[PDB]
Parts: sequence; structure tokens; C-alpha cells
Amino acid sequence: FNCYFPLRSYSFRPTYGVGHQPYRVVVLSFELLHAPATVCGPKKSTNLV
Amino acid sequence: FNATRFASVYAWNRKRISNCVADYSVLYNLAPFFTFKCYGVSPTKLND
Ligand SMILES: *[C@@H]1O[C@H](CO)[C@@H](O)[C@H](O)[C@H]1NC(C)=O
Repeated sequence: FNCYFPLRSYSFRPTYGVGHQPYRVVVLSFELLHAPATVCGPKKSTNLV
Repeated sequence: FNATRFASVYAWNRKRISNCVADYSVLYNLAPFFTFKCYGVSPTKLND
């Protein structure tokens, strides 16, 4: 009574409809800031003018 | 609850409830142990 286990399982089944098929999500977070950049796009440099 | 029943296995009795203030905290004294299974709504937040 008023005691619950928070963990529940999806139990995915292919026979389920569109709203129950499992989906894989990858969330990318960037941080545009004044600090020096480590990761950068694939672009070609040029001589200093 | 706390009332007589009819042989409604074939013909379930339907009660329409409207225009009232509903409380569920009193339904926890039905028996020493009973199932309060819920589908589609979490057991909590029912009042809200
Ligand atoms: C139902 O009856 C039992 C025993 O008579 C009592 O303990 C309980 O409070 C009652 N519940 C309601 C909702 O009247």
C-alpha cells in the first residue's frame, strides 16, 4: 500500500503498432563560447594576409 | 463498495458518475490486502 517500485520495463514487441516500436535517440549538446575551440568543422585553412 | 452485488459476469452493471467531488483516499480500507492495478493513469496524481 503506497509502496512502489519505480522501475518498469517496456517489453517491446514487433507486433505492436507505430506508437510502441522502440526508437534510439542520441542528443548532441554544443556550447558556443569565447573559450578556445577543440572540435571544429572540416574546413581548409589559408595563408595569412 | 460496501454493498450487495448482482450476477453481472455476463451483464456488468454500469454506474454513471458526474458533478461531484471525488476522493480516492477512502478506498484504501477495502481489505487487509487488495490489488489497485491502474492502466493509463499513474496511481498517484489521480486527485489532481
Ligand atoms: C466499509 O466497511 C468496513 C467494515 O464495515 C469499514 O471498515 C470501512 O470503513 C467501510 N468503507 C467505506 C468506504 O464505507
